Amino acid sequence: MKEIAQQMRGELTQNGFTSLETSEAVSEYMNQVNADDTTFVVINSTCGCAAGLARPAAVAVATQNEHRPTNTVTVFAGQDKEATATMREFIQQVPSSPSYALFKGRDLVYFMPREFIEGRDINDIAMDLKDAFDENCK
Amino acid sequence: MKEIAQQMRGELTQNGFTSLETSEAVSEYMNQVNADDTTFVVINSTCGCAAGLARPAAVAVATQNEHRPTNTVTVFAGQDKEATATMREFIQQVPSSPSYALFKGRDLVYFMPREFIEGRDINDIAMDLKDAFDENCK
Ligand SMILES: *SC[C@H](N)C(=O)N[C@H]1[C@@H](O[C@@H](CC(=O)O)C(=O)O)O[C@H](CO)[C@@H](O)[C@@H]1O
Ligand SMILES: *SC[C@H](N)C(=O)N[C@H]1[C@@H](O[C@@H](CC(=O)O)C(=O)O)O[C@H](CO)[C@@H](O)[C@@H]1O
Repeated sequence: MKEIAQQMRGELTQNGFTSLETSEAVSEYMNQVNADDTTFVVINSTCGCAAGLARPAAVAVATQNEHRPTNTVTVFAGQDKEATATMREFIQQVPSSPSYALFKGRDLVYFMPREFIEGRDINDIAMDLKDAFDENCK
Repeated sequence: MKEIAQQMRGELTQNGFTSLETSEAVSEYMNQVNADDTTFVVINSTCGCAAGLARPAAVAVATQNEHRPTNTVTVFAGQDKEATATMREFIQQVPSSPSYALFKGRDLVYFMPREFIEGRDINDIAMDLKDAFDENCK
């Protein structure tokens, strides 16, 4: 589980995502974003099939789309509990994992819960992310 | 699908795996391995939950175990059909994807079919790979 979680985290950090692993790191990051920037958050997970769908879609769209988020960050639900709880204070939605959140400044503009990922074709998940970035990112 | 497949391939090539994407590349690689070396093959896939389980387990064990394969390579079933068919000529097993193969020289010593991956905890998949490398790799 140790090496597995680091690989699942590495899938994101090897492709531009900043890993926020303490409550303090989340507060320091989210309370310092510029009001006009967009921040894409992947809430990672180790278990089930949904987690394996969420990582590739997020990496592919957030790094290749024309309209891309200013910032890409991740918290790891289950593994980094305090970081995940603090991020969820900014999101203010029903908690689930994996899940996606998109911010403009500190305001949530898009949220995808676990139930919209589970059992969904990876190409369709990527398409929703493309739509959300196109509507909200410069 | 284009960007998605490259991310799923990149998960392996960003962590030491050689991507073999033509029939010629597979023949040239497998027909040139040393008789005493071990070659771990990940047959990648874009679809279903099994594919998302197979990648992290393979990366974590093949790069972190004490006993590690000499060579790590991958063919992408569906995406690179000719490469996958040629690799399957060396494997000589029922075809499935995702699947794992381990060679000593050109002789198959371990095989894991899709049906042993689908619905399996990722930690248990990693454990079988650890056992197979421990038994067969220096
Ligand atoms: S996948 C099996 C897993 N133990 C689980 O039940 N996950 C659910 C759980 O996730 C939490 C982290 C964890 O892996 O335990 C979390 O998100 O904090 O709870 C959420 C919310 O109910 C579910 O979406 C997960 O499936
Ligand atoms: S996951 C849905 C997919 N279309 C599929 O049916 N995969 C099966 C298929 O895989 C081939 C590549 C592909 O994605 O089409 C392949 O491995 O060459 O066939 C194999 C063998 O029967 C199955 O193990 C896959 O689930």
